Amino acid sequence: AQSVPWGISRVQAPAAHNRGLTGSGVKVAVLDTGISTHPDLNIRGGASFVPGEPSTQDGNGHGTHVAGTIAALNNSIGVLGVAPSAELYAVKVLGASGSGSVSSIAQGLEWAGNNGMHVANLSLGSPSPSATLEQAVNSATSRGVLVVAASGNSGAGSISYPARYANAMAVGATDQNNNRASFSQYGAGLDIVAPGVNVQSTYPGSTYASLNGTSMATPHVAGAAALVKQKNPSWSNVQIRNHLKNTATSLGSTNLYGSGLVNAEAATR
Ligand SMILES: [Ca+2]
Ligand code: NA
Repeated sequence: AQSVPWGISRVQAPAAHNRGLTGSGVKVAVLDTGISTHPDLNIRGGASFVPGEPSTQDGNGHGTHVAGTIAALNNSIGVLGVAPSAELYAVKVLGASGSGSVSSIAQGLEWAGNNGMHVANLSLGSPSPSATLEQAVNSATSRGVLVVAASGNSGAGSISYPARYANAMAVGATDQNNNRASFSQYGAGLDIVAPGVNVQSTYPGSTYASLNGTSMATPHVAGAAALVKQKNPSWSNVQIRNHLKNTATSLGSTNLYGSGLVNAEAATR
């Protein structure tokens, strides 16, 4: 049996699916620990920028989980993504421990731009700024990619990098009461929030697992962007980003929530 995780319902993805919107034709790069082959995922391509590791398979689990929130297949098993027909690309920029570097993340962003990705999901952070990182975000954006990045899990009133850079759409996490999760970073640069507590998704070894984090919120927004892109194929990254914000459900102050809770039904009306 297929289960619909609470966050998928909370962002109203099933209503978009009922209008025939699934993310078909939209290329979504997952810049993460990899993506493992799984009966509830389709992986269309990718590249690894982790030294010594040619495989894009997931050595950790995190990237497979993120990928399933974006695009777990709509069938009779497992879970269900926001954009279950999105074309997933596994862009491995984080090693098995979850660590990365500015250079691996930047290389993945440049790859996403050069390979015509429409959305790049960055469920990752760096605590300190990096001009190589901001420049890579800007490069991908200039080529047409919508970069979507996690605000971070430190609980602080500033957000992580690259989410803090203007051309990354920064995503915080909400709980089942539609409150900001206590760990979800907020402040200057935050754009939007999405479910990030007790999020069930795909995991390696043909399993499923439940995780908490802004890394889980981010793919709800990446998936919603793919639904908007399928409906509006001529729209740019910016147009999609601002439509998601303009159709979000306000949750209160923009400092804490950005524009509020992403709403895939409102965004595809
Ligand atoms: Ca499924
Ligand atoms: Na930003």
